[PDB]
Amino acid sequence: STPIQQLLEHFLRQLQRKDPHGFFAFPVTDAIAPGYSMIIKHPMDFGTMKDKIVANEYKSVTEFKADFKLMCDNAMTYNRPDTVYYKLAKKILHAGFKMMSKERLLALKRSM
Amino acid sequence: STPIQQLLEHFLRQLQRKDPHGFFAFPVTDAIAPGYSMIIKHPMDFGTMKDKIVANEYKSVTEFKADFKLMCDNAMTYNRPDTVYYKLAKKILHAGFKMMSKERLLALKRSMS
Ligand SMILES: CCOC(=O)Nc1cc(-c2ccc(C)c(NS(C)(=O)=O)c2)nn2c(C)nnc12
Repeated sequence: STPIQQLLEHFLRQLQRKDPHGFFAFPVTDAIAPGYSMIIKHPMDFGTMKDKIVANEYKSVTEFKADFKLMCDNAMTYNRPDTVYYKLAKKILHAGFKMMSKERLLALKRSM
Repeated sequence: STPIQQLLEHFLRQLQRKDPHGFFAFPVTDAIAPGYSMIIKHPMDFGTMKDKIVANEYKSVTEFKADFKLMCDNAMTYNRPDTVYYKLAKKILHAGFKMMSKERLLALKRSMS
């Protein structure tokens, strides 16, 4: 790996740790979630994010964060507020954005 | 746990792969190298650097690079130029400052958005 791949893999691992049951690990299928592919036109999941890291497709932590935000947003859009998926998405969106906050990235940038 | 620790571990693994015989793995003893402590007053080795990462004692990649350079510099100071230890220290020093150069660090710094 390159260093940037290492940093992204670290963040991804930290995020995945917040999803022990692997809800966000792979794309949501219509067989599990009726209408999903019509409601969510921009699907995303941690597997796809890993693959983009491996294929070296991310230029920046901002790009990585945007895919994470999309993933959580999709879950909060498709699922009703009282569901496990909505509540978990909400919790991890906020936690992940704190973990990768502008301030934390600035201190990391300083430490080089 | 933590981004800096992961990055330093990455650099450290890549450097240690260039020392297959493990000459730099642990502190050099006077038993191994006579008179070593009489000459080298600020010893360093990969083991100590690893412990420092794990204990999160490195606050910058600069602190890290300086320890690495000290390690190599010690080997070139104690051993003569036609020895395996001097030659390897020179080789790995060059390798490390290529890997952890300002150019390469700027590219990473930029990737932190
Ligand atoms: C006049 C003879 O001079 C020397 O023997 N010099 C040096 C010797 C070795 C060395 C040998 C054997 C072994 C097994 C190891 N590995 S270790 C320290 O973990 O036990 C290291 N490292 N070294 C380093 C660095 N810098 N100088 C030397």
